[PDB]
Amino acid sequence: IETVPVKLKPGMDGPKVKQWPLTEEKIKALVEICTEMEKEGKISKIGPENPYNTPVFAIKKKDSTKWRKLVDFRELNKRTQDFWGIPHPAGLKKKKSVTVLDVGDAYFSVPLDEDFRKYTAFTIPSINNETPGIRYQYNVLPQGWKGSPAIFQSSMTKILEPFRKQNPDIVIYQYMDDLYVGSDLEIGQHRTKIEELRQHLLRWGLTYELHPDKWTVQPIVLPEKDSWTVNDIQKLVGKLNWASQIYPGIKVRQLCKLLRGTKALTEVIPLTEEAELELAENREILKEPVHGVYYDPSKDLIAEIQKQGQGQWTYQIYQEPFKNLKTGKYARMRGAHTNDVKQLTEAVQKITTESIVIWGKTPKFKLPIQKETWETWWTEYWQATWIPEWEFVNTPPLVKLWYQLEKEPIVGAETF
Amino acid sequence: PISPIETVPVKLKPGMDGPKVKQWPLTEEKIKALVEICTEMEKEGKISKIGPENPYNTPVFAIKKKTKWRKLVDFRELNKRTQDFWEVQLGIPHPAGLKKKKSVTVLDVGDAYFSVPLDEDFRKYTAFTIPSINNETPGIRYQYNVLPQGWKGSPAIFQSSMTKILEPFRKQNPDIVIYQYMDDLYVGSDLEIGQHRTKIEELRQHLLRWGLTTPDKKHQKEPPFLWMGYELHPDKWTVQPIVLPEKDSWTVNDIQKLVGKLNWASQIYPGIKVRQLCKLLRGTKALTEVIPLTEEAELELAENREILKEPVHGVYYDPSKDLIAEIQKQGQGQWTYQIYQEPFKNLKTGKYARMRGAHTNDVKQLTEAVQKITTESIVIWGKTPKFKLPIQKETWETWWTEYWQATWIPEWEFVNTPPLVKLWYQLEKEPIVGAETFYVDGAANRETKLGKAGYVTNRGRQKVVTLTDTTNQKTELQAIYLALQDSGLEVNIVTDSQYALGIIQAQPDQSESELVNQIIEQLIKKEKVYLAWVPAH
Ligand SMILES: CCOCn1c(SC2CCCCC2)c(C(C)C)c(=O)[nH]c1=O
Repeated sequence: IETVPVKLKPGMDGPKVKQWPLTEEKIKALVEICTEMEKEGKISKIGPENPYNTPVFAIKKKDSTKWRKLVDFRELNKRTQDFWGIPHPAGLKKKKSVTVLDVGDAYFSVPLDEDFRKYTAFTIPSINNETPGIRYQYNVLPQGWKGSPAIFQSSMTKILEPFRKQNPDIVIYQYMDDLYVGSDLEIGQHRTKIEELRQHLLRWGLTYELHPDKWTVQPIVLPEKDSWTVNDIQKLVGKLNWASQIYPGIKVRQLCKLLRGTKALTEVIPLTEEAELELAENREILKEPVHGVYYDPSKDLIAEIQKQGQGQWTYQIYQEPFKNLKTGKYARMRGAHTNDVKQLTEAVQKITTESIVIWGKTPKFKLPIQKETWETWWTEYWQATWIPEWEFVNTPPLVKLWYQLEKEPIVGAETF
Repeated sequence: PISPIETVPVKLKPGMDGPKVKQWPLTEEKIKALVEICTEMEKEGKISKIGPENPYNTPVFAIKKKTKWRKLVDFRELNKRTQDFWEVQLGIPHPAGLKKKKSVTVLDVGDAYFSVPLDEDFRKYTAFTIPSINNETPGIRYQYNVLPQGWKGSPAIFQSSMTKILEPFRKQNPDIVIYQYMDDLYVGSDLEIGQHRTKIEELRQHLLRWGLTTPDKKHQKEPPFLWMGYELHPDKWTVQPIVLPEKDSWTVNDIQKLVGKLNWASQIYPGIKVRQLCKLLRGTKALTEVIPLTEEAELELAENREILKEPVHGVYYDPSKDLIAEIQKQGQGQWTYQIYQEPFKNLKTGKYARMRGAHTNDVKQLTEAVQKITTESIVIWGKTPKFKLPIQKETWETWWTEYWQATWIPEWEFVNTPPLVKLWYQLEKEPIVGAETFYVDGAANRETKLGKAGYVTNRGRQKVVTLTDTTNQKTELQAIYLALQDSGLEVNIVTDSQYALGIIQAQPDQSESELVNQIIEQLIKKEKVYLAWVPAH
């Protein structure tokens, strides 16, 4: 149809991000994909008078070997005017089960305003720089751009409506290039309905198993011992101490009493009836999340991750210090046993999706990894069309120690 | 010899305006020259005689080379008022990534900068003036029709044009690799030399088609090609000879150049040293200051001349073969590596300047060396090398498995080539039964910097020391130091030191503090140590 005029935020100029280095096999794929797009006219080569540039890369689509192009418009999105999309269906997070669909191909058939196109410039690198980069530029709505799903809102509600209305019980929420669907139906009943809608999306040209109901936020479980040692108490007291930044009614007072003096770190200490209760009060306090925590849209979402070693990782989603909106743990996936990076990135995505699911926005990550280490290998295990912001940090020792106490199931979710 | 090539739409920067700086005056001797030169270009089509309609202008000068008068137009201003382009290749190829070719012919497309047309709409900002004998009546007015030399857009635009043109040839001759660089095109192949030659000629002719005039036989470059300090031969590469001048008087500058060139050499030649020479720069008061070379220095500078007399050679990239990378810890913080496909035939070698930080360990540094290498390889060979590392897998597994930070090493293998990297020590998982227990503490007036530090053990031992000109961290750390000295091979130390907490997590083996270093030396010397952190007050 016609191109709706898009413009940057007042004063912002186009992105000029450098292209990170790409592997040979990755470059090969993008060259194919791109010459294809060129033919199909979605993109067309560009000159040097175009100074902008967004990084591109290639990922793997599930079940197939066929590569998928992925452009990182994080920078372009950021500088793009706002269209104030769809509000958040508070009911999504409630549904028993949710499924995600890749409908980024949809935009391919929609023209992009000609004046904006320049800002979509991207380059394909070349081994050892023996060939100048292959500069392209978009003509249609690009996948990964926030502007895309927006402009394609009418055209989407339209094609969705007859299903939403047909099935008013199921919830459909759209984010970036993805579609989040969640029903309470039985597994069989659910999946088929997805296929039903699928064929429906298929009717125009478009083709993860979540369960928000179980996303419980776990509690901190303090130790418990027959006899206690100076060390055991010394440790405990430090954690409770730190933790009182959250629950102020927490006390170490009495415990610190029976910790005065200078005795063997391994010597057993008798617990005074006062320490007993103090510790019991503390358990009662930690029995639940701190009161008064509510999500505030006007503020960014923050997600911190701590490496607990052995493949275990803890994370906290918050907007205010100690005022977490959600916390959790994450164990690596069968096949990441020697790759820290992989686990980290596998988790980032999971947490991001949940963020989306629950608030409809990706959180800002604080990754316990070195810039160079991450930037060099995450694209290798990335599998979402969207990309979350991030910063690299040094895990305060204690923060790790505290959440390391996160209550774990008796045996866990029993899959008979 | 101009061109039937499309021009690129060039605009100025955000609402600025074409330069308008007056024409530097010149002598009759310099004017005659420019008029000469200009009249030729005027006909060669490069520039066009204009008039007063042009409100813009730029300074033109006259400089002779080694004695004909050549001209120079100063575009600094325009260049400033010129939009931006996409960097015209700032990443050049590294010899370690070239494939060997049966042939490599280099075509010169020099004057080509003056061969491609300019944006007809832009040509006015290029206007310049040829003065008249000392500020007389106005001079001769011109403006560039082709890409002007020294202009901001020229490099970017030239390379783009040359790409469109080479599009076809390349699409039609897959078995041929061309490398665009400034005025050169290094074209290589694996076809039989006759075939090669024929194709080359085909290229030259295709170029001639777009007005890109054919070079000469005189100006033809031949192997070995000199590239970023290297000599590129058809079958191998070598290093451009590097000579250290012999002098009786060495100035600061001379010692810095020497150090400069020497450092770059540490990358290809094994054994290079500059420590003693580097002492020569202490308290230096002026670049020209004469510093007498110490015996250690003269010796060092000596061995070096000899090392540099070594014929280090290398090989080219063979896609069919593995990419191996072997690393050596040449010392704390210092590392060396060599990327090879087949034993002893290196593609690339390298070293990493003593990475000195605030606090890490060898394994961590090992990892960093590895990544810098991997990033390097990806750019050069579009793939990562299999790693041969001087560290057992148990050591790695032990470290990485529990380290607080995410880290990784791609596929790799062990190679027992001392010195190997290891964990100098490992804080115990649990307090030590039997071992003594120190309850250390350090206190200092942050302002009077007067402090004390000591400990008291569950066993009676106690000490205290007064320290002047000290900080709280030190005292505390000192508290820890003594505990480590005055203790046996198994100690349990408790502290309310926030730093000692970072040490418990990172368990460094090197840092910015001699003090922390001292603690480490003691930590290492111990048989069993359990650090414990407890809240202060
Ligand atoms: C005569 C050998 O020239 C080095 N060389 C070369 S020429 C080399 C010349 C210096 C700049 C980078 C390219 C090529 C190509 C690019 C022609 C090659 O594929 N392989 C090589 O070994």
